[PDB]
Amino acid sequence: GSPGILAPLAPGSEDNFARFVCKNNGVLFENQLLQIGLKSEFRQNLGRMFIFYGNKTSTQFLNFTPTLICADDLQTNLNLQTKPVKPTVDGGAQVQQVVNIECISDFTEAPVLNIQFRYGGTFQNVSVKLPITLNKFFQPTEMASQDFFQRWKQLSNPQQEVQNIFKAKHPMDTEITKAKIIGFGSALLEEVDPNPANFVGAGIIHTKTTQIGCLLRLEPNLQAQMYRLTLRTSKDTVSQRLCELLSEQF
Amino acid sequence: EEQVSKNLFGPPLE
Repeated sequence: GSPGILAPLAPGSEDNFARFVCKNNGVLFENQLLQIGLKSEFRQNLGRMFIFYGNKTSTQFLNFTPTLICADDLQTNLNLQTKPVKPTVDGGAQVQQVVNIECISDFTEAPVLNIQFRYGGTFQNVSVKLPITLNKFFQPTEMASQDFFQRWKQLSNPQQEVQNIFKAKHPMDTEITKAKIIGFGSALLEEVDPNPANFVGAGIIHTKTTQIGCLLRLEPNLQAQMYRLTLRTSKDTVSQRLCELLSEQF
Repeated sequence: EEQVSKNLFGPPLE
Protein backbone atom coordinates (compact mmCIF):
# COMPACT_ATOMS: atom_id res chain seq x y z
CA GLY A 1 0.00 0.00 0.00
CA SER A 2 2.46 2.63 -1.19
CA PRO A 3 0.71 5.99 -1.79
CA GLY A 4 -2.28 5.62 -4.08
CA ILE A 5 -2.82 1.93 -3.26
CA LEU A 6 -5.16 0.68 -0.54
CA ALA A 7 -6.57 -2.66 0.50
CA PRO A 8 -10.33 -3.11 0.89
CA LEU A 9 -11.42 -1.76 4.25
CA ALA A 10 -11.27 -4.23 7.11
CA PRO A 11 -14.58 -5.06 8.82
CA GLY A 12 -15.22 -2.88 11.84
CA SER A 13 -13.17 -3.74 14.91
CA GLU A 14 -14.65 -3.46 18.40
CA ASP A 15 -13.94 0.02 19.76
CA ASN A 16 -15.06 2.52 22.39
CA PHE A 17 -17.43 4.54 20.19
CA ALA A 18 -20.32 4.61 22.68
CA ARG A 19 -18.01 5.81 25.44
CA PHE A 20 -17.32 8.96 23.39
CA VAL A 21 -20.92 10.11 22.96
CA CYS A 22 -20.88 11.98 26.29
CA LYS A 23 -17.08 12.43 26.56
CA ASN A 24 -14.54 13.81 24.12
CA ASN A 25 -11.04 12.89 25.33
CA GLY A 26 -9.72 9.36 25.70
CA VAL A 27 -8.67 6.15 23.99
CA LEU A 28 -10.86 5.06 21.07
CA PHE A 29 -9.04 1.83 20.19
CA GLU A 30 -6.04 -0.14 21.40
CA ASN A 31 -4.52 -3.49 20.47
CA GLN A 32 -1.04 -4.93 20.97
CA LEU A 33 0.47 -2.68 18.28
CA LEU A 34 -1.43 0.60 18.15
CA GLN A 35 -3.25 3.05 20.39
CA ILE A 36 -5.72 5.50 18.85
CA GLY A 37 -6.45 8.44 21.14
CA LEU A 38 -8.90 11.28 20.62
CA LYS A 39 -9.25 14.85 21.87
CA SER A 40 -11.96 17.13 20.57
CA GLU A 41 -13.81 20.38 21.15
CA PHE A 42 -17.01 21.66 19.55
CA ARG A 43 -18.78 25.01 19.43
CA GLN A 44 -22.18 25.48 17.72
CA ASN A 45 -21.90 23.68 14.33
CA LEU A 46 -18.09 23.42 14.27
CA GLY A 47 -15.56 21.10 15.86
CA ARG A 48 -11.91 20.19 15.88
CA MET A 49 -10.76 16.65 16.65
CA PHE A 50 -7.18 15.49 17.18
CA ILE A 51 -6.40 11.82 16.53
CA PHE A 52 -3.27 10.41 18.16
CA TYR A 53 -1.64 7.27 16.71
CA GLY A 54 0.71 5.57 19.14
CA ASN A 55 3.14 2.83 18.14
CA LYS A 56 3.42 0.51 21.15
CA THR A 57 6.21 -1.57 19.56
CA SER A 58 9.92 -1.16 18.88
CA THR A 59 9.37 -1.58 15.12
CA GLN A 60 8.43 1.16 12.68
CA PHE A 61 5.02 1.30 11.05
CA LEU A 62 5.49 1.83 7.32
CA ASN A 63 3.08 3.15 4.70
CA PHE A 64 0.94 4.37 7.60
CA THR A 65 -2.25 5.59 5.92
CA PRO A 66 -5.32 6.82 7.85
CA THR A 67 -8.45 7.40 5.75
CA LEU A 68 -11.77 8.86 6.89
CA ILE A 69 -14.63 6.96 5.24
CA CYS A 70 -17.91 8.82 4.75
CA ALA A 71 -20.71 7.91 2.34
CA ASP A 72 -22.00 10.61 0.01
CA ASP A 73 -25.11 11.28 2.10
CA LEU A 74 -22.99 11.76 5.23
CA GLN A 75 -20.58 13.99 3.30
CA THR A 76 -23.56 16.18 2.34
CA ASN A 77 -24.44 16.67 6.00
CA LEU A 78 -21.01 16.56 7.70
CA ASN A 79 -17.95 18.26 6.23
CA LEU A 80 -14.58 16.89 7.33
CA GLN A 81 -11.22 18.41 6.41
CA THR A 82 -7.84 16.96 7.35
CA LYS A 83 -4.14 17.14 6.51
CA PRO A 84 -1.60 14.50 5.47
CA VAL A 85 0.02 12.19 8.01
CA LYS A 86 3.64 11.06 7.64
CA PRO A 87 3.57 7.37 6.58
CA THR A 88 6.41 6.36 8.94
CA VAL A 89 5.63 5.98 12.65
CA ASP A 90 8.71 5.15 14.69
CA GLY A 91 8.58 2.51 17.38
CA GLY A 92 7.35 4.08 20.61
CA ALA A 93 6.41 7.29 18.79
CA GLN A 94 3.07 9.09 18.60
CA VAL A 95 1.78 11.00 15.57
CA GLN A 96 -1.10 13.47 15.38
CA GLN A 97 -3.87 14.08 12.85
CA VAL A 98 -6.24 17.06 12.95
CA VAL A 99 -9.81 16.85 11.64
CA ASN A 100 -11.78 20.07 11.22
CA ILE A 101 -15.51 19.45 11.36
CA GLU A 102 -18.59 21.34 10.18
CA CYS A 103 -22.14 20.10 10.70
CA ILE A 104 -24.05 21.11 7.55
CA SER A 105 -27.28 19.39 8.58
CA ASP A 106 -28.33 16.67 11.01
CA PHE A 107 -26.98 13.18 10.34
CA THR A 108 -27.09 9.63 11.71
CA GLU A 109 -24.16 7.76 10.23
CA ALA A 110 -20.73 7.93 11.81
CA PRO A 111 -17.45 8.35 9.91
CA VAL A 112 -15.23 5.28 9.83
CA LEU A 113 -11.51 5.68 10.49
CA ASN A 114 -9.54 3.09 8.52
CA ILE A 115 -5.84 2.63 9.25
CA GLN A 116 -3.54 0.57 7.00
CA PHE A 117 0.17 0.05 7.61
CA ARG A 118 3.03 -2.43 7.43
CA TYR A 119 4.49 -3.90 10.63
CA GLY A 120 7.57 -5.98 9.85
CA GLY A 121 6.08 -7.14 6.57
CA THR A 122 2.68 -7.98 8.02
CA PHE A 123 -0.33 -6.10 6.65
CA GLN A 124 -2.35 -4.24 9.29
CA ASN A 125 -5.84 -2.96 8.45
CA VAL A 126 -8.09 -1.60 11.21
CA SER A 127 -11.51 0.05 10.87
CA VAL A 128 -13.05 1.86 13.85
CA LYS A 129 -16.14 4.06 14.18
CA LEU A 130 -15.24 7.70 14.82
CA PRO A 131 -17.42 9.36 17.51
CA ILE A 132 -18.60 12.39 15.58
CA THR A 133 -22.29 12.30 16.55
CA LEU A 134 -25.15 14.74 16.21
CA ASN A 135 -25.07 15.72 19.89
CA LYS A 136 -21.55 17.12 19.46
CA PHE A 137 -23.35 20.16 17.95
CA PHE A 138 -25.66 20.46 20.99
CA GLN A 139 -25.43 23.72 22.96
CA PRO A 140 -26.91 23.58 26.49
CA THR A 141 -29.71 26.05 27.21
CA GLU A 142 -30.67 26.89 30.78
CA MET A 143 -34.29 27.96 31.08
CA ALA A 144 -37.08 28.43 33.62
CA SER A 145 -39.75 25.81 34.24
CA GLN A 146 -42.38 28.06 32.66
CA ASP A 147 -40.32 28.48 29.48
CA PHE A 148 -39.76 24.73 29.25
CA PHE A 149 -43.45 23.81 29.50
CA GLN A 150 -44.42 26.35 26.84
CA ARG A 151 -41.92 24.78 24.43
CA TRP A 152 -42.83 21.21 25.43
CA LYS A 153 -46.50 21.88 24.67
CA GLN A 154 -45.73 23.32 21.23
CA LEU A 155 -43.83 20.15 20.30
CA SER A 156 -46.90 18.04 21.06
CA ASN A 157 -47.30 16.96 17.43
CA PRO A 158 -46.37 13.25 17.43
CA GLN A 159 -43.79 13.76 14.66
CA GLN A 160 -41.74 15.90 17.05
CA GLU A 161 -41.66 13.33 19.88
CA VAL A 162 -39.63 10.13 20.04
CA GLN A 163 -39.87 7.94 23.14
CA ASN A 164 -38.01 4.79 24.12
CA ILE A 165 -38.20 2.41 27.09
CA PHE A 166 -35.06 0.41 27.76
CA LYS A 167 -33.28 -1.66 30.38
CA ALA A 168 -30.55 0.09 32.33
CA LYS A 169 -27.06 -0.93 31.28
CA HIS A 170 -25.37 0.75 34.25
CA PRO A 171 -26.05 1.37 37.95
CA MET A 172 -28.94 3.80 38.38
CA ASP A 173 -26.78 6.48 40.01
CA THR A 174 -28.28 9.97 40.08
CA GLU A 175 -24.91 11.73 40.05
CA ILE A 176 -23.50 9.68 37.15
CA THR A 177 -26.73 10.21 35.18
CA LYS A 178 -26.62 13.99 35.62
CA ALA A 179 -23.00 14.01 34.44
CA LYS A 180 -23.93 11.96 31.35
CA ILE A 181 -26.66 14.45 30.42
CA ILE A 182 -24.24 17.36 30.77
CA GLY A 183 -21.58 15.48 28.81
CA PHE A 184 -24.14 14.87 26.04
CA GLY A 185 -24.43 18.64 25.52
CA SER A 186 -27.73 19.30 27.31
CA ALA A 187 -28.44 21.64 30.16
CA LEU A 188 -29.72 19.86 33.26
CA LEU A 189 -32.89 21.60 34.43
CA GLU A 190 -33.73 21.19 38.12
CA GLU A 191 -37.28 21.35 39.48
CA VAL A 192 -39.06 21.32 36.11
CA ASP A 193 -40.56 17.84 36.28
CA PRO A 194 -42.48 17.79 39.60
CA ASN A 195 -41.09 14.28 40.17
CA PRO A 196 -37.70 14.87 41.84
CA ALA A 197 -36.47 11.47 40.61
CA ASN A 198 -36.77 12.44 36.93
CA PHE A 199 -34.24 14.34 34.81
CA VAL A 200 -35.02 17.15 32.35
CA GLY A 201 -32.70 18.67 29.78
CA ALA A 202 -32.74 21.27 27.05
CA GLY A 203 -30.38 22.45 24.34
CA ILE A 204 -30.07 23.62 20.75
CA ILE A 205 -28.56 21.61 17.91
CA HIS A 206 -26.59 23.90 15.59
CA THR A 207 -26.32 23.19 11.87
CA LYS A 208 -24.92 25.46 9.18
CA THR A 209 -28.39 26.95 8.58
CA THR A 210 -30.66 26.01 11.46
CA GLN A 211 -30.96 26.02 15.23
CA ILE A 212 -33.07 23.05 16.34
CA GLY A 213 -34.47 23.35 19.85
CA CYS A 214 -34.44 20.13 21.83
CA LEU A 215 -36.07 19.05 25.10
CA LEU A 216 -35.60 15.76 26.92
CA ARG A 217 -37.12 13.86 29.82
CA LEU A 218 -35.48 10.81 31.40
CA GLU A 219 -37.56 8.79 33.86
CA PRO A 220 -35.90 6.05 35.92
CA ASN A 221 -37.78 3.17 37.47
CA LEU A 222 -35.26 2.12 40.12
CA GLN A 223 -37.10 -1.07 41.13
CA ALA A 224 -37.60 -2.44 37.60
CA GLN A 225 -34.15 -1.15 36.52
CA MET A 226 -35.71 0.52 33.48
CA TYR A 227 -35.75 3.97 31.93
CA ARG A 228 -38.13 5.92 29.73
CA LEU A 229 -36.53 8.59 27.53
CA THR A 230 -38.62 11.22 25.71
CA LEU A 231 -37.20 13.64 23.14
CA ARG A 232 -39.24 16.56 21.82
CA THR A 233 -37.43 18.71 19.28
CA SER A 234 -38.28 20.98 16.39
CA LYS A 235 -37.10 18.41 13.81
CA ASP A 236 -38.34 14.83 13.52
CA THR A 237 -35.00 13.31 12.47
CA VAL A 238 -33.20 15.11 15.32
CA SER A 239 -35.65 13.70 17.86
CA GLN A 240 -34.99 10.26 16.41
CA ARG A 241 -31.19 10.41 16.36
CA LEU A 242 -30.83 12.03 19.78
CA CYS A 243 -33.16 9.46 21.34
CA GLU A 244 -31.17 6.68 19.67
CA LEU A 245 -27.88 8.04 21.00
CA LEU A 246 -29.01 8.88 24.55
CA SER A 247 -30.85 5.57 24.98
CA GLU A 248 -27.49 3.77 24.92
CA GLN A 249 -25.93 5.79 27.75
CA PHE A 250 -27.71 4.56 30.88
CA GLU B 1 -45.19 -1.84 26.25
CA GLU B 2 -47.99 0.69 26.59
CA GLN B 3 -48.98 -1.03 29.83
CA VAL B 4 -45.38 -1.34 31.00
CA SER B 5 -45.13 2.39 30.40
CA LYS B 6 -48.41 2.67 32.25
CA ASN B 7 -47.07 0.75 35.25
CA LEU B 8 -43.46 2.01 35.45
CA PHE B 9 -43.54 5.68 34.36
CA GLY B 10 -45.75 8.72 33.88
CA PRO B 11 -47.72 10.82 34.25
CA PRO B 12 -47.34 13.16 31.25
CA LEU B 13 -45.05 16.13 31.88
CA GLU B 14 -47.62 18.52 33.38
